[PDB]
This record gives sequence, C-alpha cells and structure tokens, in this order.
Amino acid sequence: LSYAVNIVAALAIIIVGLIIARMISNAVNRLMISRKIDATVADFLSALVRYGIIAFTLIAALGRVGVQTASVIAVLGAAGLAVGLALQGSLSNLAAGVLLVMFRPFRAGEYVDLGGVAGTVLSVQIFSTTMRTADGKIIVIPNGKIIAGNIINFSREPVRRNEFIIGVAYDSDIDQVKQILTNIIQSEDRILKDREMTVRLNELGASSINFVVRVWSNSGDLQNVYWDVLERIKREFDAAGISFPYPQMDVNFKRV
Amino acid sequence: LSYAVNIVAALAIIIVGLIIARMISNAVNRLMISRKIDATVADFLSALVRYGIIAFTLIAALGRVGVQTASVIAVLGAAGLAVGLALQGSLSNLAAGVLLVMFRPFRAGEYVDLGGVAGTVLSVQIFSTTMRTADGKIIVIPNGKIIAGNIINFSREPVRRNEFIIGVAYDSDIDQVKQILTNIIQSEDRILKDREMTVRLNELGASSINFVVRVWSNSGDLQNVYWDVLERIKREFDAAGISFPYPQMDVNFKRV
Amino acid sequence: LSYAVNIVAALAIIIVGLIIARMISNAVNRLMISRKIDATVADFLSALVRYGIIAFTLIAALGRVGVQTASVIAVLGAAGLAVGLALQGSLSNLAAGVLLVMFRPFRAGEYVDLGGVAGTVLSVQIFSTTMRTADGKIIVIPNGKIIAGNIINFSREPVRRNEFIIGVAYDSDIDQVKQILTNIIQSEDRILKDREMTVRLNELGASSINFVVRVWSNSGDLQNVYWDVLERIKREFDAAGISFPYPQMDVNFKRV
Amino acid sequence: LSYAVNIVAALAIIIVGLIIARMISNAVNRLMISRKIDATVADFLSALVRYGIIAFTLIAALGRVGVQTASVIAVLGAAGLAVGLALQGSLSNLAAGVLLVMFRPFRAGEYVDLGGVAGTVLSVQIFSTTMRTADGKIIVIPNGKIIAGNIINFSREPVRRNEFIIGVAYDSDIDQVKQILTNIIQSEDRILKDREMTVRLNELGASSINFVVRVWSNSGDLQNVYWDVLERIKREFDAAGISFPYPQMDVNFKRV
Amino acid sequence: LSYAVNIVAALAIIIVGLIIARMISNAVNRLMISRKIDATVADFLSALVRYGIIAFTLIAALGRVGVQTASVIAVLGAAGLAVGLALQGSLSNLAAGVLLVMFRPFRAGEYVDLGGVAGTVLSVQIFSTTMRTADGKIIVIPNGKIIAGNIINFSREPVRRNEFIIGVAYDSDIDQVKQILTNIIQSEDRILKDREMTVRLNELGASSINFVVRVWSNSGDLQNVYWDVLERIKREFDAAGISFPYPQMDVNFKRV
Amino acid sequence: LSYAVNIVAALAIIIVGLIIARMISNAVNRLMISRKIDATVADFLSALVRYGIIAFTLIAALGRVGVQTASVIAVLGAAGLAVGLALQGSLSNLAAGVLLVMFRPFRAGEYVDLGGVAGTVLSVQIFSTTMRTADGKIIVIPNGKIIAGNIINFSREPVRRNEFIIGVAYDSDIDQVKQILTNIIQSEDRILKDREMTVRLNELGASSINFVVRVWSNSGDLQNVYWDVLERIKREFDAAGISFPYPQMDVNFKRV
Amino acid sequence: LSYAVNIVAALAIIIVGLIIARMISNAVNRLMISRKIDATVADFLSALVRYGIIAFTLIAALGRVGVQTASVIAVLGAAGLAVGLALQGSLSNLAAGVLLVMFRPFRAGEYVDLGGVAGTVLSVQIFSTTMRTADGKIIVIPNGKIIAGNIINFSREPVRRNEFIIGVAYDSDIDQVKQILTNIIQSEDRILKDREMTVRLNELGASSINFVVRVWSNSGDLQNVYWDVLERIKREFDAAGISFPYPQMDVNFKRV
Repeated sequence: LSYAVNIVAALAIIIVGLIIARMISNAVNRLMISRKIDATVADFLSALVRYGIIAFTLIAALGRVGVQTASVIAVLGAAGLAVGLALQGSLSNLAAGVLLVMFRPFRAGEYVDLGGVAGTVLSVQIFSTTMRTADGKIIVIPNGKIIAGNIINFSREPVRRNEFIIGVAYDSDIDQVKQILTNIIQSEDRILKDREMTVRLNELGASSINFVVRVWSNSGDLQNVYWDVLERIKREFDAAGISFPYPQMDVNFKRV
Repeated sequence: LSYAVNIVAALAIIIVGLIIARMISNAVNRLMISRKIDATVADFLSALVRYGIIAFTLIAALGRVGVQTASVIAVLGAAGLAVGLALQGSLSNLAAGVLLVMFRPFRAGEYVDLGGVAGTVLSVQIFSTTMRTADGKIIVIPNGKIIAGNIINFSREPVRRNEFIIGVAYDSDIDQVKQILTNIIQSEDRILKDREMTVRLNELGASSINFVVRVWSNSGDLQNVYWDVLERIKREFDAAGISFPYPQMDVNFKRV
Repeated sequence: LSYAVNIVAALAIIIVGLIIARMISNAVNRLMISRKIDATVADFLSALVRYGIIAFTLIAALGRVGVQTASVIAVLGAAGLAVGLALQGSLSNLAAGVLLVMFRPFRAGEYVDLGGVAGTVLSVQIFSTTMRTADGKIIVIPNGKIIAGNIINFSREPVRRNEFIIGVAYDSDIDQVKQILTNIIQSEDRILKDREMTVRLNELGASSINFVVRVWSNSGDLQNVYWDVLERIKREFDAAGISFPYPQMDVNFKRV
Repeated sequence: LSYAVNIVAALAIIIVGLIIARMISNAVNRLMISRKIDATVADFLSALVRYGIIAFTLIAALGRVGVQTASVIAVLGAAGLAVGLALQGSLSNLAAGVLLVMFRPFRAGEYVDLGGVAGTVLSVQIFSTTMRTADGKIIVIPNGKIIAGNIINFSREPVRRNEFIIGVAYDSDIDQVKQILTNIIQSEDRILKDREMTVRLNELGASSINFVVRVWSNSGDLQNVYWDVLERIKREFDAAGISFPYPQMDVNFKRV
Repeated sequence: LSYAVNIVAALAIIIVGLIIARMISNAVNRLMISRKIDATVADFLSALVRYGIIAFTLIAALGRVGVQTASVIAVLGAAGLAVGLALQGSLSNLAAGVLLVMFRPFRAGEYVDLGGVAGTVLSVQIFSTTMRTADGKIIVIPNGKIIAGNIINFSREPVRRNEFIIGVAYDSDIDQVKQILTNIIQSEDRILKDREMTVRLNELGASSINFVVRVWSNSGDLQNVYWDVLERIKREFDAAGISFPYPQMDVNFKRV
Repeated sequence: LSYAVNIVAALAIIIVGLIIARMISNAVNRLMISRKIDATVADFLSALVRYGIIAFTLIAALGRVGVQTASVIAVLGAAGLAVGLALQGSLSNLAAGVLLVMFRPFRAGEYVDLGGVAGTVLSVQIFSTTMRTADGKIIVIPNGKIIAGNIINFSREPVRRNEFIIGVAYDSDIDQVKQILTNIIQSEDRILKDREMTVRLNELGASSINFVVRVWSNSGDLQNVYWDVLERIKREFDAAGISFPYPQMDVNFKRV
Repeated sequence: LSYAVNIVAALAIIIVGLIIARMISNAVNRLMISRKIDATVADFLSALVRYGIIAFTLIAALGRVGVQTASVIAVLGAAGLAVGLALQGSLSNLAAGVLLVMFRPFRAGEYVDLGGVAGTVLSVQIFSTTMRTADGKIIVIPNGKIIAGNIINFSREPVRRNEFIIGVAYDSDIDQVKQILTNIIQSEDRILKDREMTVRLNELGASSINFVVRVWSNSGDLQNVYWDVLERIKREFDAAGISFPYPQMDVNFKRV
C-alpha cells in the first residue's frame, strides 16, 4: 500500500511537467518574437508547443498511476476535438485576423466596400473588423467573411474618376453640347487634364440624347468636383438654351 | 467463483472514480472561476475534465470485469460521437453565445440589424439572442447565425446623420433652393454645425431637380430632426414659391 | 467436438448480456427521469447506455466462438456508421425537437413567421412542428430548419404597434391633416395613449404628400384597431375636404 | 502440399458462413416484422445483421488460407465505403422514404405544395414521391428534398378560408359597400357563418378603395364559393350603381 | 543471395493472384448477370470483388519481398483515396445513371422539365442525360443534378389540361360571355367532355373582366386545341359584339 | 561506429528504390498507353504507381537508419494529405479535364451556353476550357464548374428552329395575317418545309394581337433566315394594310 | 542518475536533427529550383521535406528521454491538424496563387471580369489578385475565389466587336436606313471590313423599329469606334429626315 506512491508520482510528474511546459513556450516564442515572425503567430504556435508538452506530461503522470496510455491519447485527442469543434469557427476568424493586419488590402481609415456593406474602417481586431458607414452606424464584420470576399478599396488609389451622364433634347446641337461641356471641364482646377478627359455622344435614349463625361480628379477632391460641375452644367445648359427634356411621348389621337 | 469479485471491483472502481471525477472538475473550475477566465468557458472546459475522468474510470472498472479495453475506447468514443453529432449544432450556438457576451458588438438595448432582421436587443442567452422590432414582435436569432454575419449597430455611435433628397421644378432658382435649405439647417438647434453640413445640386432627375441635404445630429435626436426639418421644407418651399413638381411629361400631339 | 460448447457460450453470453443490458438503461434513465433532466434526453442517453452494453456483449459472445474481437469493433462500428448516416438527418431534427420544447421561443397557439412561412402553431412533435396559416392550411416544418432560422414571434409581446401611411394632395393643410389624425387617435379607446403616438409629415411623395401614424395597441386589439381607424380617416378626410389625390401628372402639350 | 486443405477450409467456412448468415437475418427480421417495427426498418436493419455475418465469415475463411485479417478489415471496410459513398445519396432518400409513410404530413390524394411544386399526391414509393399538378403533369420529387423542406398541406384541414379584395371608386358609399357584401355572404349557404366573417375597409388605394372579405367554407366547397360569390359582387355592385373604377389619373394641362 | 527468390516469389504471387483475381469477378458477375440484378451494378460490384483480390495479392507478394504489410494497407488505401476523390464526382453521376434507367420517371422521348431546362429526352447514358429543346438545341445534364431535383414529366400523363384566361370590357354580358364560351368548348371534338369543364368569372381586373376556361384534352391534342379554340373566341366575341378592352384609364382634367 | 553503415544503407535503399520506382511507372503506363486507356489516366494512375514505390522505399531506407516505420506512415501520409488538400481543387478540375475530352458534349468550335456564359469553344486544356463570346472576349471556365452544370449545345444539332411572334391591331384580318405569313414562309428556300411549320393566333395581347411563326432551318442558315423573313413581314404587312399597333389605350375623359 | 544522459540525448538529437533537416530542404529545392519546376512549388514541397525530418527528429529525441513514440505521432499529427485547419483557407489561395501565374488566363494589365467585379489587373501576389476598376478603385480578390469562377478576358483577343441597336419610326425607309448605315461603316477607317459586317432589320419594337449593326474593330480602337459612329448616325439620320421616335401611343378618346 505504498502503491499510492504512484498517486504522488502523478502530482510529481503533472507539476514537474506543467512547469517545464509553460517555460518552453515562453522560450519558443522568445525565439519567434525576436525572429519577429508575428505577434499572434507566436501566441498560436508557441501556446501549441507549450500545450503538447502538458499533453505528454498527462500521459506519463497517468501511466504512473496506471492509465492505459492508449486511452489517454483517446480521451485527450477526442476531448481535444471537442474544444476544436467549438472554437473552430473563431479560429478561422483569427486566420484572417492576422491575414488582415499583414497585406492590409485596406488600412485603418480607408473607405471600403467588402461583403456588400461599405464604410470607413476603424480597427481590425483579432476576430472582427469594425467600420463606420458615412451614415453614422457601426458595422462589425467577421474577419473570415471578409477575406473570403472581394475587398473593394476606394482610398488606396489616389486618383479617382467621375462619370456624368447628361441628357439633352433630340434637336439640340450635337457639337455645342460637346463644346459647352469641354469648356466646363477645362475651367475646373481640380480636374487632372493630363489624364483621361472624354466627352462624347453615348446613347440615343428614350426621350433624350445622352452625353457622357469622364474626368479624373484627386481622391479627396472627387466628391466635390461632381457637385460643382453639375451645379454648372445645369445653368450653362439653361443659359445656352439647351433643354433637359421631360419624358417625351407622341400621342396618335382618335375620336371613337 | 469469487471471480465475481470483479463484479464488485467494477462497482468499486466505477464509484471510486465517479467521485474522484466530480471533484476534480469542481476543483478545475475552482481555479478557472477564480482566474475569472469566464463563466461558461469554465463549465465547458471543466465538465470536460470531469468527464474524461469518468471516461478513464469506466475503462479500468470494465477491464477488471474483463472488457477488452480497446473496445471501451471504441464504444465510448463512437457513442460519444453520437452525442457530439446530435448536440454539435447547439455547441456552435454556444460558441457565439460566449462570443457575444465578450466583445459585445451590440449590447442589450441597442438597435441592430443583424442577419437582415432588425430590432432592439433584450438578452443574449446561451444559444440565442432575443430582440424586439420597434413594431412589437419578438425575434429570436440563433447565436451562430449572428456571429457568422454582419452585425450592424445603430446605437454605439453617438452621432448619426440624416440625408434629405428633395426635388424642385427645373425652372426653380438653383441658388434660392440652396439658401432656403442652408438657412433651414442653420436654424435647427439639434443639428451639430461643426460636423458635415452639405447642401448641393445632386441629380438632374426625370421630372425634377434633386437637392441633397446631409446634417449630422445626436443619436437620440436624429429621428425627430428629420421629421421637424421636413415639416418646414414643405412650407418654406411653398411660401417661397418653389414647386415640388408632379411627374412631368411632354406630349407631342397628332390628329390621325 | 465439445468445442461447440463455444456455440452455447455465445448464446449464454448474448442472452446473459442482452438482459443485463436492457436493465441498466431502465436503471440509467430511472435516475435521469427522477433527476428530471428531460423526457427524450433520457431516452437518447439511456438507450445509448443500454446499447453500448449489447455492444460489449456481442464481442465476448463472439470471442468465445472465435471471432477476432478487432473485427467485431470493425463490423459493428462500421455498420453502426450505416445506421448513423441514414438516420443522421432525423437525429438533427430531434435536437431541435427537444430544443424547441425547452426555451420555446414560440409556444403552442402563437402566430409565428419562421423560415418564411407563417402561421399559428399547433404542436411541436419530435421531428417536426405543425402549424396553420390563418388561411386554413397545414404547414409542417422540420425542427432542424426551424432552429437554424430566425424565429419571428408575434404573440409573446403583448403590446403590438400599427403604422398608417396616408396620402393627401400637395395643397392640403399641413396642420389640419395633423390635427384631424391626432384627434382620430385621441378618440380611440383601444389605443394605449401612454406609449408612442406619433403623427408627422413623412414623405414628399410622387403625386401625394404622405403622413405616417404610429399607435401602439393591445396584441389582440391591433388587427381591429387599424380597420376601425382607417374606416374613419377615409370619411373624416372626405368630410373635412381633404383629397386623397389620384396619381397626378403634368402634361406639356404640343400640336406637331 | 495438403496445405491446400486451407483452400477447402475457405470454401468450407465461406459457405458454412454464408448459410448461417442468410438465416440469422431471416430470423432477425422474423422478430422485427412480428414486433411490427416497420417493413423497411426490418429490411435495412436485418440485411445489415445478415451482412456483418458474411463479413465475419470472409475474415476467418481468408485467415485459414492465410490472409492477414487486418487487411481484410482494410479492403472490406474501405471497399465498403465505396458502395456506401455511391449509394449514400439514395440511402438518405430512403430515410424520408420511411419517414414519409409514418407521420404522413400529407397522405395519398391530398393537394400539397412542397419544395415549391404543388399537386395531388398518389404514391410515396421508397425513394421518391409522385404527384399530379391539377394541370395534368407528373412531378416526381426525391423523398430527401421533401423532408428537408416545408410541407404545405391544403387538404388535412377540413375548413379553408377565402379572401376577396374588391375595389370601388373613392366617392362610393362606405357603408353600402359594406352592407351589400355583408348581405352577399349572408345569402350563401356554403359559408360557415359561425366562423370568421369580416368585411371592412382595408386599403385607401391608388385609383380605388379596397374592401376585404374573409369567409370560411368547407374544404371541398371553397373553390366554388369564390367563383359564385364573385359572379354576384360584379352584378350586385353594378345594379347598385357602384363603379369598379378604371385606373384613375389627374392631368394638369398646359399649352406650351 | 538466393534471398532474391523473394523477388520471384513476388512475380509468382503477383501473377498467381492477378489471374485468380480477374476470374473471380467474371464468376461473381457471372452469378449477378444471371440473377439479372443489373448491367452496371454487376460491373461496379464485381470489378470491386476482382479488385480487393488484386489488393490482397499485392500484400502477400510484397510481404514475400519484405514490405511491412501495414504500410501496404497504408499506401494502397491512401492512394486508393486519391483515385476515389478524383472520380468521386462521376461515381455519383453513375448512381443516378443506373437510378434513371430503373424507375425511369421520364423515359426516352418524353418532354420533361428537370433542373429548369426542358426538352425531349433521347438518351440516359452512364453519367449524363441528353435532351433536345423543341428549339433544336442539345442540352446535356449530369445524372446527379437530375436525381437531386424535381423531375417534371409532361408526357406520362395521357390527359393534359388547357387554361384560357380571357378579358372582356366591364359592361359586357356576364352570362353571354359564359354561354358563347360554353358553346365554343361544346363544339370542339378533341375536348373530353366527361372531365373537368369550367367556365366562370375569375377576376375583376384592372381594365378588364377576366373569364377562365379549363378543358382537359388528349396529350397529343392539347397543343392544337388551344390554338383552335383561341382562333374562335377572337371571332365569336367580335361577331357577338364583345370588346377585348384596350387598357382603360379615367382622366380627371384640369386647366391650370 | 560502423553503425553509420546504416547511413549508407539509407542512400543505398533510397537510390536503389528511386530507380526501381521511376521504371515501374514507365512500365506501368507502357502497358496503359498501349492498352490506349487514355493519355492522362495513364499519367495519373502510373505516376501514382511510381509514387507508392518511392513511398515504400523511404520506409525501409529510414528503417535501416532507425526510423520507427509507424511514424513514416504518419509523417508521409499526413504530409501527403497536405499536398492533397492544396491541389485537391485542381485535381477535380482534371477529372472533368479528361471527362470533357471523352464524351465531348461540346467539341472545339461549337457555340455553347454552359454555366450561363456562352461562346465558341477554343480548347479544353487540362484544368480549364477557353471560349470566345461572339463579342470578342476570352472566357475561361474551370472544367469542374462545367461538368457540374448544364451543357447547352447549339451546334451538334444540325437543324435549328426560329420563332417569330408578331403583333397586329385587333381589327386586322385573322385569316389574311395567317395567309400572308404562310406565303412568306412558303417562298423562303432556306426553310425546311417537311419539318414543323406552324402559323397561328397565339395571344390576345394588351394592345395587340400576336401571331406566332415556327419554322425549322439549317443550323448555319438559321441566323440569316430570321433577319430575311422579318425584313419581309414588315413590308408585306405594310403593303397589305396591316398595322403594327402602337401601344393602345382608351381614355375616359372628364372636365372636373 | 545519469539517466539524465537522456536529457542531453534529446538536445543532441533535436539539434543533430534540426540541422540535418534544414539542409536537406536547401538541397531538395536546390534540385527543384534547378529543375526549374517552380518558385513556390519548391518552397511548398521542400519546406515539407525539411519538415517531416524535424518531425522524425522529435520522435527519436523524445523516445530517448522516454516518450511513448505512438503519442508523438498523436500530439504532432493532431496539433499538426490544428495548424492545417487554421491555414487551410489560405493554402487554397496559394494553389490558385501559383495556378494564376502559370496559364495566366489574364496577365498583368489586361481588363477582366472575374467573379463579377471587373478591372485592370495590377499584380497576382501569393494569396490575392489586385485590380483597378477603370473608376479608380482598388479591388482585391482572393486567388481561390478567382480560379473557381469564370475568368472573362477582354484584352487577350486583339479583335473585339461593337453592336449598335438603333430605332427609327415605323414609316421610315426600310432600305435607306440600311444604306445610310452601310455607308457609315464603309467610311470608317478603324473598322475591319474583311470581318463580320452586318446591318439588318432586327426587331419590330414597341414604339420603334430597331436596326442592329455589328462591326469588328481593333481591341484598342473599339471604345472610340462606337462613340464616333454614334456621333454620326445621330446627324446623318437627322439630316436624312429619319426620326428617332419618342415613345409612341395611340389614344382612343371618349367624353363620358
């Protein structure tokens, strides 16, 4: 009945091990952190290393009480698969949680459509990205769902491009409408005039004739450029005599 | 025939074990609860620890009646996978059930669209969140389905932003419509006048000309701000002589 | 050739076991039923316990005829996976079959939209819920498909809320339309007048001007409240002189 | 070279076994069929029992020719997984193939929408249900796809309910339209007058004013009740002087 | 160095086996083909039987050169799983490839909608069905995608049913329109007059009043029956004085 | 310390094996290529055979340095599953990559809709098919995505069929419109007049009466046949006096 | 107590191995890089080879401290499956990351629609492709999502093709509209006149008669060709007297 030495051989080896465990991780990601591989690639890889050691420890600590050793791998591994399954979801969120910090297709502050919802990005935490619609809402999207989808990024390209489609009446001057516009974009300062600058007759529409105007600006400029150019095209087409035709329709009339 | 000692060696070890089991969990999450790691990360992890011990116990208790030990891992593990499979669904709901309490992208009482349905959030219980449409319905969404999807949060940002689009007739004053509006938002007290405050000519529409007005308010204020500002723009555009044009259409007439 | 003792050692152990089997379940869920854990958590867990015992029994009963024991785990476990696979579907239905009875987000008799189809709920049996559209159809939805989806519940909130949107002509009295309405909801008895009670100018519409009216009632009351309030707003807007404008359209006329 | 006794030890044991196999199934579902558990739960469970015995047989019959026994479990089990995979689809169809005969949410002859396609059902065979659109087409739906989806059942509720929405002109009599209708449903014999019977002003529509009429009938009656009640409401609204208004539209006229 | 007897012990056993292999399949589906179970259930099951024998053979042929036997099951089984995975797709197509020949919900030549695309079917080969839109296109649908989906079958029901919806003006004769139609279907020979034959007032429409006419015909007849009956209803409604009303609309006129 | 013979026993067996490996594949698909089974069924099957031999080799080469042999199956097999997983995607593309060359539902040059995108098919390489929209775009579709979906094939049927729907006014000649058309298709040479050739009154439309014309042509002919037949029906309906009615609408007029 | 030789036997073998490891990879992809198989097929395959060697090393290094060896395969392999699972996502992105450098269906700079979003492609890095909408946005699409989907490629075909649909009035000259157009495309220099060049009467439309014009150009030319040809067809149809008819509608008039 000092076969209950085993009982202390357990608590010997459990704590002999738990302590040689926790220090081989602090010394695994001692190396990793200084190799500067990553912050949470360290914590994932090293707390794994730490963990397979507590794993080995439990086996010899149990074996020296009399536990089959082939059923330690069983119970552990299986009940490991429990913890796995449950946190399997979030573990995938952490993949893109690191994958979003490096590469950063979008970086904090940019405006991005991703997964259909679009806003300015506050922070990419470990599981989720937080953003703000220019509306004043907080949208929080799972990192996984983000990296699976198209990341549309409005900011990281410094030169964006406007597109006006404008309608005139069918009997308007095909050339005057081109020249008033050409001169309207020539007289704007926030329009890059080395880049694309097209104004042409695009569509023989339903009730109208549609001219398209494409003019690249600075990123920050772009929003205001449109509003200022439209402010004008309304007056300078009115003053010039051109009509923005109301929906036109020919009626063929019959008294029955 | 005292080989039926085994039969009592079972009930010895089954109950020797069941009792050393149930107390190593109460002592595992004794540590976890005081390390304050979580409420149900304790109950999940510790009732696992408790459980792999009843698992080991069944093996030696059976082995000392004469059960193959390699078919205890079989039956158990397999019939474990039964219990797993069946409750595998809800186990994932509990993931986000803890994952929603920490982080809380939305906290109790906020208004949120998540998974398309939108309401004010009562409680995030273990499997499901409960909410109330401002309509007076109870919607209960599975925690899993929530954490997989975009969490849109209207409340946690304290400053929200309205957007009026208003139409005038084509021959209205391009500047007066800007100034009446500019003065309408200047005279509102619940409008933050340090933040964005744009009023411009946005769209050369079908039958109308459309001015957009964007003015940030307080979160709670926002709903009423719109209703009060629209109450005005209707009168102050009427009194000013501006027409909100009915759908306009040119008819080209022919007696056949 | 009394090596066919084995043959009776089988039928000994098969029936020695089948009987020690069926009584350890009746005694497992003897405990479970009295611990009152559940009705079918008993039947699932206990008929599992009963079953792993018939499982062990088959192994020693075969082994004492001369069956490899490692191919009993094979055949059984594998042909177990057959039965599993086939009934794996319904086993998930039974998850939500118990999961619906406890929690009951919706209880028998309530009106609920769930999975898009909506009705009053008769019974939640083990696999499926049965409901009745207020139309007079029986819809039976799998319990699984239910618990995966939004459960929208109209009844369990005792106070519901109506929403009228009403149109007037553009030259109607912005204040009279507010006061006739305000007085129409003041004079209804089934309207909770402590709760929300808004009437405002909501939309500068196409051919009309739209006032929204939001008034909370009792759950049972709500359906009739609308019908009775609309009955009135039609007359009291007619008698008052206000026109519910037919679709308005300006024609600009030209002889060609 | 009478080590080719083994060769006959195989054909001994293969056929010794194949025959003790096929008779333990006929005697397994001898019990099952008389316990009346089911027709094809017998054939599935028993032809499994029969089968794990041909499985054991192959192992000892091969082992006594000199086949590794651990590679019989391999080949068999694996090549079992072949047969499984291939027929895994249909095996799930057979789940709902039995699951549709018991419970029968819909029974032969009823009219049901399920999976969107809707018809009258004649037979639920082992894999598939066959139905007839009231059109005269045969639609055959896989049993699996059925049990996964909403089963909408029109027949098993004996009392169904019609819903008329009818429009009048804006200047019609709000009360007369209620009384003509009330009297039209009072004078129909196939209308249950103890059940719901509402006639009210439901919608202040575009060009019309819409009254809703809800009246429960017998299941078989319901189709004809509508046709007969509409036959009337057309005449009794014509004779009464009420107009079913053609699409109304106000034109504001301008010579340009 | 006659330990390279092993080397010939391999080629002995490899070819001793390959030949006892290929003849136990020819003799397995000798039995199966004559039990007439199927054509390709033979080829699938028997070429499996043939195959697990080449499988056993490789193990003893390798073992007698000195290959671990537990790594033959490894390599084979695993590299088996390669072949499996790759052809796993088509193996499922062959399931429904046999599953379509038996049962044949649709048989060669019938017109069927299945998976949305619809045509006349001329062959169900092993993996795929081929069809012809009545347009003159060849559509080839994977057998798998077919058996998963609703099989809509127009031909196998010999009596199909037409449905005319026809509009008259609001002031047409409610009874005459019923009698002209009733007499139009009475005078057609290809209309089964024992079966359903309804003509009633179905819809109080927008600009018209709509009568529905339902008359069952022979399968082959049905296409022409409609074209011939419509040919008539156009003239016999014209000759009778009934107007098929052009879209009606009331204009309420105002000089502004 | 000539226990480093082992070290050369490795490089002995690694290269003894690598060479007996690479030549049993060249001799496996020596047989396969001459059995002409396929080009890449050879390369897949044979480079598998070659590979399980390098696999066996590594085990004995390692074992004779002192590697556990049960952890060679581990590392290999597992790190095999790495390579598998990564290239598992493309391996499925190669399935249909061979599966499209045999059967070829579409062969190079045909016009096909498959997966919704439609064009003329250049080449079916190992992973992907390349096509050209008649537009002048290159669309490259994964072979997998192709074989999973409906393959619609316009070319392989040599006789295609046009369908004109044409409208006349309500008071047009029901018979003349049939005879002008009948004679228009009688006078075309590229119309097969033995095949289907229907011209009938199909739809009592909104503002028009619609005649359908169905006439089968040669595949290549079909595109031009329509254009040439429509060229005519426009004139021969104009010359005949028949009107293609502009959208008709009855106005019921009221001075308010 | 020089049984802690083992402890140094570990650090012997761990570092004896780690170093024979890291150099057999540098020497595996020494061969691979010079066989020029690929850049990252080297890094994937070789860092695998390097890795299964650190894997073997850990087993003998642990075994000579006293670790079960069968639980090294367990812990490693299992905790391997951790790392696998987490990076399993991106590993599939790297598949198409190499798969989109070879083959390159689209090469850097081309304009492509893929996965619905369309732009000019900057770079195909290891996980993701980056592109620029001609708008001025950066869209970054996961390589996986790309190779799964249709790659539509506008550039790699050097000859693209325009398509004009133009409407005239019903009483326009069927031949003149053909000849003005024919001459408009005859007089353009950037139109390949050897390739397709069709101008025909395509659609007998609602309010108009629609002529289609198909003319192939150079890739770069195509955008401008349309704009220049439409510029003309507007004037040369105006000057010729042809009317682009406003939406036509016959009114049948009635005083009520």
